[PDB]
Amino acid sequence: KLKFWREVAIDIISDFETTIMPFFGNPDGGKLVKLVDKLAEDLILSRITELGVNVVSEEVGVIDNESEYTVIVDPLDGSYNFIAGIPFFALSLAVFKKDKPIYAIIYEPMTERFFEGIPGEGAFLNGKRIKVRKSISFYSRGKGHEIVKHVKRTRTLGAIALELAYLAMGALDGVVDVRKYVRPTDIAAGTIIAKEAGALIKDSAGKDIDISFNATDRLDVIAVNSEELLKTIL
Repeated sequence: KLKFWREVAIDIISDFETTIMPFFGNPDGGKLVKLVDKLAEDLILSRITELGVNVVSEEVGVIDNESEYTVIVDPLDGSYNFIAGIPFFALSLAVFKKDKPIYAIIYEPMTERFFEGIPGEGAFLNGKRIKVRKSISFYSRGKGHEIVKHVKRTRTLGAIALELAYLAMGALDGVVDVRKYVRPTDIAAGTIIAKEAGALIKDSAGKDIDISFNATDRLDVIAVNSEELLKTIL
């Protein structure tokens, strides 16, 4: 049931609103152990592990329960932003039945936005169908900038899970990250939601991105609006 996973997500969101939101903009959440990430991780795991599913997460690697279901957890996407008081951050969950994704969510606390990625139903924001529109996020340690000089404007918001959700919403045309920094724990839910809304998510090369069940893989995203745009970038 989706009904089951939706309910678990709402419970986590609710918990995050009361327990982690107090720490928005607080410098003490940046104490090394990063503290507010650990607090967020603990909150989610204390609910999720009870269900006896496998979990993958940057702080705990893979927890194997020989379970049919796998939950990829990003407890706080946009960690630096959250601590600094910059309003770009999200919680995310991607739920797999074996190797097929069945449910993904991104919740954006500052806007109260509930993004849903439901295979064989498409992408939703607060219940209402969303789809990419007919301007890009750009991350690069050096590469591109044949890109900069070739698009109307760029954004670099510091929460890549969230930027992908903006694409699925039609706030952006594309998300382009050509460092090899991003983990599947970052991009999983955002890929599912964007793909389900019409995004084309490929890699540095040009072949489709595949979501590994680890917290170690280091990736490139080229998630985009259209064939024309994709070609342009490649």
